[PDB]
Amino acid sequence: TDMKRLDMEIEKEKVEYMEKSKHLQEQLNELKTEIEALKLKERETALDILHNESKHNTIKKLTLQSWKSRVAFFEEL
Amino acid sequence: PKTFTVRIVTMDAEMEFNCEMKWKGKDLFDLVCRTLGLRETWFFGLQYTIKDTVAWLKMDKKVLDHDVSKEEPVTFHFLAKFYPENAEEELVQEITQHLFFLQVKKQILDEKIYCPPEASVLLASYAVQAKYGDYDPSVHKRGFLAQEELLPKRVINLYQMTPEMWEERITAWYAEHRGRARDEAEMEYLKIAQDLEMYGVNYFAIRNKKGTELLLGVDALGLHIYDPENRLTPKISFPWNEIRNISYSDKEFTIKPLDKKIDVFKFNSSKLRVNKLILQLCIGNHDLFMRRRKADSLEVQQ
Repeated sequence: TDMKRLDMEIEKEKVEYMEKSKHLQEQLNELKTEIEALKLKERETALDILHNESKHNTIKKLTLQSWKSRVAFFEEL
Repeated sequence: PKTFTVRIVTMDAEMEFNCEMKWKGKDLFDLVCRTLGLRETWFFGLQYTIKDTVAWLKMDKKVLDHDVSKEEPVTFHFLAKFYPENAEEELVQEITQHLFFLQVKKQILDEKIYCPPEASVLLASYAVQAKYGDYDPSVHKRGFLAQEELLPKRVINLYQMTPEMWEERITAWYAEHRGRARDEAEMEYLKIAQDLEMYGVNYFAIRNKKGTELLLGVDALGLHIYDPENRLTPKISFPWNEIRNISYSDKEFTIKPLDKKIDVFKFNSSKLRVNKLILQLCIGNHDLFMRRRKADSLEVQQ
């Protein structure tokens, strides 16, 4: 009873997160495009250009590589 | 006995204390935190500058035993030293949240943390809501943000936008935050900032055995290795969970895995004072991380 109630509370919270988040990503994208024509491409930084390529998402993908191979990779760099 | 004057600079303020000659870093630290009404002390530190680097007051050690310059007033910056994994879950007190907010915003405006132009606008709009409260066209009229520092310089000169155009963009988002409380605004700010790739990352120049130049990133998640041409995305990550031990001698670090049979991870760095920093931050963040995994309470490092 209370457990089904908690699950629903949890789903509510989740929905709100995803909804606020989607809206935000959408506005960020709209704004970026809306001001692009005013951009001085000559002043673009490498960080900016390297950016046009979440932090947590990329981490999990690096975290999966085994310790042995990362070490071996590190020493080969 | 005998005191010497210490100047403590916070994100907000400058104040002075009379520090006892016998005091350890923990004494002065606890005195400052109590003065601020801060209980979540584990995140913070007292930072000074020596030569090429910054240094953090060690808790166990007498303040005057530090390589800090003894010319009065001995000056420290009271600053966040360790960043939470998730600010919304871990920053319980208003004062803690507020101090991270000011600091992180300063890192955005100072360009310590890379931030795309569209994001820098969103952040500004939350900072504005935090400072001015709800938007009201009756009151916040054309030019009301004139004397404000809102966007990083890099964003500003990327575009042929005028101050009024930028103010227009910021205000437009500002109006959407209506009814957001000020502490809510600052936490929203921190929530979007913490997802930036450079957020909460301590960068250091290091080398591998071969001697190639690399960047080490020390953060709440682990140790990350970057191509020096790219601070945004590491080539490698050793998360704290895979790490058993961190040791140092003679300009070399040894990172030990959990499996004693696995080869260790080593890097080298020749700047001794910088190495102190690397060692402090590795041990500290590793400890806080392990406390989080065990759902134990956090604890003051050093």
